Amino acid sequence: VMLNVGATAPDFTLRDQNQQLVTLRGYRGAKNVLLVFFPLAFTGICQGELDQLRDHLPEFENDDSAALAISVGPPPTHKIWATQSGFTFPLLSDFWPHGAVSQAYGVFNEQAGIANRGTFVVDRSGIIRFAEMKQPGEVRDQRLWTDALAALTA
Amino acid sequence: HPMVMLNVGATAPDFTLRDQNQQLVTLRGYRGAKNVLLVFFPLAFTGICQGELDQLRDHLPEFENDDSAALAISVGPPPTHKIWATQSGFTFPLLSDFWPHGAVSQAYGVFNEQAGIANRGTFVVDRSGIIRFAEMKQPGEVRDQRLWTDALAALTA
Repeated sequence: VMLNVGATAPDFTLRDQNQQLVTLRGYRGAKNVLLVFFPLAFTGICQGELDQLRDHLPEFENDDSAALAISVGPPPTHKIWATQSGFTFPLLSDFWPHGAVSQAYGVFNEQAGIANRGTFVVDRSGIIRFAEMKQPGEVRDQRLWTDALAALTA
Repeated sequence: HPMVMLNVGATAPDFTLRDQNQQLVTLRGYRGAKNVLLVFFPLAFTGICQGELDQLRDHLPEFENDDSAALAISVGPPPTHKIWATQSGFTFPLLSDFWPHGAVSQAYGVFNEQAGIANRGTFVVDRSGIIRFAEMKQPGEVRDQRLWTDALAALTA
């Protein structure tokens, strides 16, 4: 069961693609955080979604906002994918324990062992203000993400 | 799961895993036909693993022939192994010990519980399914492939 708007966003500490520790708590009081769970690196739909994030990165990484992509892949997988795709935003590894953060947000697929396509906006207080989960074959709409982020500044 | 690395004399645990093209590969399928080299590696796209599998690729005829087969195994899913294999020119099977995470690695006693990856374990399984060679190096150490071909050569015919 996916966490809803109004819930406290579970805290986490995860390695990014360069093996550096990134914590959700660190953004508190400073930026609104977009969390983009994705199932697997090197797949077509995931490529398309993170490409859109890359293409509009200034709307997601700025003085008001940050964006974190999260999947069960380990850092080396995310590093190569990021380098080859030109992703400069953090890709975080929910790798070991496998899918623990995804489970805490209620967006883990127990059967396949991957995160579903869940998206959250966490405000400066650590409260979830936006929550979506998409069905297969559909691509998430990035205009919703920027709109939700814009609504939490002005 | 065993508490230590499986050693020579043990039955090699059977497994069925997806290779980089999502095809099922089973250890049992080689029984009575070929000696099987099992190369556990921690992570795709890392320098040491690149070097080790490059060396395997460069000497592939000594590992894939009438007497021998070689399988590389790691916790990565097939799409990860597919891209790595295509870009590295690996034509041998890379198998996904992905979900359940590290289950086969644990059955061989070569799983690193702390990091959640396979250690650099290597086995030779003979035509009867018995382990005849067993080593375990840590993710920061490099293995000697001369030992692999030596062990395979000793089991021919």
